[PDB]
Amino acid sequence: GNKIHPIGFRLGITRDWESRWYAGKKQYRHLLLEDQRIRGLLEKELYSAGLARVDIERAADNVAVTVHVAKPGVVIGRGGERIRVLREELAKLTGKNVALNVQEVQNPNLSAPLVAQRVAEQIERRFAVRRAIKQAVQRVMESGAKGAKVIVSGRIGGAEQARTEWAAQGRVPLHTLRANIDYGFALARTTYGVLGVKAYIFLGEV
Amino acid sequence: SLKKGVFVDDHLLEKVLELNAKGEKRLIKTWSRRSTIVPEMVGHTIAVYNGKQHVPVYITENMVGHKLGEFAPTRTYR
Amino acid sequence: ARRRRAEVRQLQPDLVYGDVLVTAFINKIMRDGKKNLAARIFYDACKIIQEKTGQEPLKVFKQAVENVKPRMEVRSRRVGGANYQVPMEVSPRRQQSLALRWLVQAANQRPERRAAVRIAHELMDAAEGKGGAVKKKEDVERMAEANRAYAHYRW
Amino acid sequence: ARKALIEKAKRTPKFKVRAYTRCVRCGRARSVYRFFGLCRICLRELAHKGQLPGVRKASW
Amino acid sequence: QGFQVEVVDLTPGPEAGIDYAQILVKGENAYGLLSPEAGVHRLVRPSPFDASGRRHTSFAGVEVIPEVDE
Amino acid sequence: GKGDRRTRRGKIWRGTYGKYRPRK
RNA sequence: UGAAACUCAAAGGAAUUGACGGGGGCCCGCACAAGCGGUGGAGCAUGUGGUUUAAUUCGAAGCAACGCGAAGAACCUUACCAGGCCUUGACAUGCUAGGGAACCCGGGUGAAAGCCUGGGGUGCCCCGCGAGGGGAGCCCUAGCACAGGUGCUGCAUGGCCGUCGUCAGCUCGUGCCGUGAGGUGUUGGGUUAAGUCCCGCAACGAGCGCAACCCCCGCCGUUAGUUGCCAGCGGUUCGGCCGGGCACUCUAACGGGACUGCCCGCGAAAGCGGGAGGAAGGAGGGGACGACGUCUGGUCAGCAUGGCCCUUACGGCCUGGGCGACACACGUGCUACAAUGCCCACUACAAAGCGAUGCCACCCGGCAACGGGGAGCUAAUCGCAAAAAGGUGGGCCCAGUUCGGAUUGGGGUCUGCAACCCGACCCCAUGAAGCCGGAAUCGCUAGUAAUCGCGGAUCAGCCAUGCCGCGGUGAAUACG
RNA sequence: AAUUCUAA
Ligand SMILES: [Mg+2]
Ligand SMILES: [Mg+2]
Ligand SMILES: [Mg+2]
Ligand SMILES: [Mg+2]
Ligand SMILES: [Mg+2]
Ligand SMILES: [Mg+2]
Ligand SMILES: [Mg+2]
Ligand SMILES: [Mg+2]
Ligand SMILES: [Mg+2]
Ligand SMILES: [Mg+2]
Ligand SMILES: [Mg+2]
Ligand SMILES: [Mg+2]
Ligand SMILES: [Mg+2]
Ligand SMILES: [Mg+2]
Ligand SMILES: [Mg+2]
Ligand SMILES: [Mg+2]
Ligand SMILES: [Mg+2]
Ligand SMILES: [Mg+2]
Ligand SMILES: [Mg+2]
Ligand SMILES: [Mg+2]
Ligand SMILES: [Mg+2]
Ligand SMILES: [Mg+2]
Ligand SMILES: [Mg+2]
Ligand SMILES: [Mg+2]
Ligand SMILES: [Mg+2]
Ligand SMILES: [Mg+2]
Ligand SMILES: [Mg+2]
Ligand SMILES: [Mg+2]
Ligand SMILES: [Mg+2]
Ligand SMILES: [Mg+2]
Ligand SMILES: [Mg+2]
Ligand SMILES: [Mg+2]
Ligand SMILES: [Mg+2]
Ligand SMILES: [Mg+2]
Ligand SMILES: [Zn+2]
Repeated sequence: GNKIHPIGFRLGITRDWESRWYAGKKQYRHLLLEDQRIRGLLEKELYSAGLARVDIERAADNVAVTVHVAKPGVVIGRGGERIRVLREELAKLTGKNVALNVQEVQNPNLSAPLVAQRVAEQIERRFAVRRAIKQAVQRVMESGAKGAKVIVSGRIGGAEQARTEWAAQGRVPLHTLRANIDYGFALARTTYGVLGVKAYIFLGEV
Repeated sequence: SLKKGVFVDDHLLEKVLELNAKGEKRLIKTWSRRSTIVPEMVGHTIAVYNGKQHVPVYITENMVGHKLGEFAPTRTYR
Repeated sequence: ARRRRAEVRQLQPDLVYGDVLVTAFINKIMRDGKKNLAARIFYDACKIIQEKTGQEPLKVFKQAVENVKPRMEVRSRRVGGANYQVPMEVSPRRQQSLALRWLVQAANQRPERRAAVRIAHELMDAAEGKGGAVKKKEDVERMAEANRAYAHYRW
Repeated sequence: ARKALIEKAKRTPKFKVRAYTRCVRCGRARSVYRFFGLCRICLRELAHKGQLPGVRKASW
Repeated sequence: QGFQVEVVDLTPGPEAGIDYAQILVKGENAYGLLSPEAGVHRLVRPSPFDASGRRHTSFAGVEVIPEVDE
Repeated sequence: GKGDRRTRRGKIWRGTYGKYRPRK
């Protein structure tokens, strides 16, 4: 039981926060809690888009909610009916002005949280896990990258003998700071155990 | 230890007090072992709760500042 | 110390006599790293010297510290079911440490209630080749030689 | 005694003495920094995600 | 239940446990309560006295006879 | 010693003030 | 010379890969040796076993469980027990009916919970001034679908984590040898902290690791001035107090600097010894980071979740007890057994943090804890604040003592509904065991060990001697 | 010059 998050380890440099906004020791608590309650509701109704990240900025009494996705669509609808009823539901429990937004992801295969939910789903849909892994990695490295790595926890295939199937390709130095490696983690939920999946996508550097 | 007051639970006095007018019976249950036995109580036995049941603890002069909880052991074979 | 032959940390010259050894001796009188309340004691002794011998506290050192240097002591070894505690030479370096150490230890034994007195006195008697510290010198030297039977065992 | 418990850490019935902290993500009752309002676990798990403002793993 | 006990005998052994343990217990209507618990009791738990700690079984008997003719 | 509640270090090691250690 | 009955599902040959050896070769770690201070003994604090008990909640078990979850158990917390109550309920969701749709202060009774109960009146959709009730909030009770569980399984699981181990390793593709398992690469020769690099070589490259990128301490400079500063004069109630000045100090932000680059000696190289310049050399001192995997390790009690299980109770609520029990035994610790010392008064020197029903200047009453008053502060500019050992001059004069503060009597203050269990300091009186610790056993190789004091998280208060940090003084020794 | 470690 070793290895620590490659994100909170890059925070300093490489990776940026995911919710930057100075705050006073009299507010930080309530506000920080707000970001969560927001990431929580947007978690459900948005899962169909692939909420691969949610950066939240705030100058004061406002919010910079930004749902980056590789596939918007359901985010808006076809003009502004959906994406409008969400700005609605948001501040519909937030006394502030929920300035909503929606970004785009060119290569969704080069996005961890995504590739994660990906395999994490082929699982709940009873698929050859030995494959889903060797295939999903065979999607990244191919669709342009430098490193790939997937990991699935015990209960694979349903065997009472809880395993842990590896499978990676390319390069993934979690020890090297100057590298920037995208990390993701989804949780398949089957009839038996509760599998777990990890995604490792290596990209640039220096 | 208190310095300004006598932290004696409400039901404690209110009961006992009226019990002093003409001197009522005696069997007076309780759950306020965490109170005090101000003078004038002498003679009146109280059914203190040791956590399990009511202990027929008699009251006398000497024992005053002491409390009701300080008269009903709570464990056995000390 | 399996790799490097370690290093002989350096003693900074005294701040009165300017002797790199007059300190090494104080260091041994140092409890809790309190060198001020320690070196002081030493210095209160040098005045116990010039006041019980015109002899200036320097040779009362180069003598008491020289009359304590054990020429040879015993370092045990085991060839196999062998309780042989071989006698052997002493490192010029080591000698001093054994000296200074035994000087203090011995000192801390005398019935002198103060302190500098003990160091002062012990320094005189040791200079005078007859201090509790020299008792440890011969005692140590007795073991040595007395067992020259194991001269072919100087590991 | 977990859910029906956090459902009383919310209110402030008789006396303030019974007012006690409690993590927010979960019902953690021990080791909760009034500041963040999160337990030591949640706190660590978040700071890793980056979801914690101006927070970052120290090093000296 | 109130009954008292008298450890007639008790002896350990080699590795761990107990070799033989015989006891006498009194108290109104006693035999009638322990007569039923007469036979061999089985146990299944992780054997401490094992390296792998495998799941192991154990058998030991409990006899019950009343103090009659003296 | 660091336990004599009626002395100097008595209060120092303790972290309090009393007749044996008034506040300056 | 030489069977059988019975019995087993193997017995066995060779060759792999490992693990192991009271085998061997080479090399490391406070492993030993070298050396200083402790534990084991005493008293107490604390965690554990045991026992006890109505209950003394549960988990953790060599290292790697035991000041561990617990970074705050008087009711709370709380999972335990005794007693008094409540059932769609403390909470989610949808729905059902006449009620009803924001709603507000009590009365009675009881230990509280709870049962019961005495009044205001609903913006409004608005046929509509109206009767009425459509009426959105949406509370009240009955009914339904369901909720709820720190109940069990850590060998059903995730995540996170401990550990071997910061060890120098574990692997891959292709080719080549092998019938094959598998081997070569990764062995060998030299080197380092290292599978580090070099040199060979049926091998040639490559991946996870080490290293490096990152942060802290060091030296230097750039930008920056309400910190600081007669550095220079100034006026100075003589406190950078003041105009005044960024020079220092320093604050925090971006750079520079060290690379075996240079010389000498070895050498095939790598690289080692050693020289000078320099604040610093051969990873400069500390952090960060911890591989393929191991221990059916730890964790269903943080949480998530499969399966089992109780669902007017294996749920919920309150009062009270309990977790604080004590003939014992073990671990981690605090303070001591004194003169390198203890007591009394005086005088100095830090760092890192931290403060709105908060830290308290300074006054005042009180021997004091503390308590009345009260200014400063959204905090480099005020407060916690005095650091302590030390410096100092003086009282003890080797005695269970002016050592030691356990125990206990009497009297108080503070938080809090309330300190009987079961709180923390204050004061007077008690002044116990211990005169350096059996067999054993622990830590530390340098600003380290020892010793000294301060702050922070938790938090009303606090059982904190615990844990995470900081700096004052400052060693001994390493043959091997 | 030094014993032993059952059986899922
Ligand atoms: Mg009682
Ligand atoms: Mg609390
Ligand atoms: Mg035997
Ligand atoms: Mg046969
Ligand atoms: Mg063979
Ligand atoms: Mg032998
Ligand atoms: Mg040693
Ligand atoms: Mg002891
Ligand atoms: Mg359990
Ligand atoms: Mg341990
Ligand atoms: Mg506590
Ligand atoms: Mg409680
Ligand atoms: Mg409870
Ligand atoms: Mg329970
Ligand atoms: Mg496990
Ligand atoms: Mg190995
Ligand atoms: Mg090989
Ligand atoms: Mg390598
Ligand atoms: Mg090679
Ligand atoms: Mg070198
Ligand atoms: Mg296990
Ligand atoms: Mg276990
Ligand atoms: Mg659970
Ligand atoms: Mg939960
Ligand atoms: Mg019933
Ligand atoms: Mg209790
Ligand atoms: Mg406990
Ligand atoms: Mg105020
Ligand atoms: Mg002052
Ligand atoms: Mg001592
Ligand atoms: Mg070391
Ligand atoms: Mg030395
Ligand atoms: Mg045998
Ligand atoms: Mg065996
Ligand atoms: Zn939590």
